[PDB]
Amino acid sequence: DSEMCKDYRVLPRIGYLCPKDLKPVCGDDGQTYNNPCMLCHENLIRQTNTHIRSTGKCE
Repeated sequence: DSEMCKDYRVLPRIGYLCPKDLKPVCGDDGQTYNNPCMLCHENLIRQTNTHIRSTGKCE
């Protein structure tokens, strides 16, 4: 969850760092992010501090 973004960093050459395990998470904003770390990634561009609503893709 954003709790991981509480202390993360992203540069032009480093970019974002996420695991290779694909884990579908649900977004509390009514959205879904394939990989969990990819959630903070889409949050880095939106900058809305989205958190995981539930494990797995939203249903």
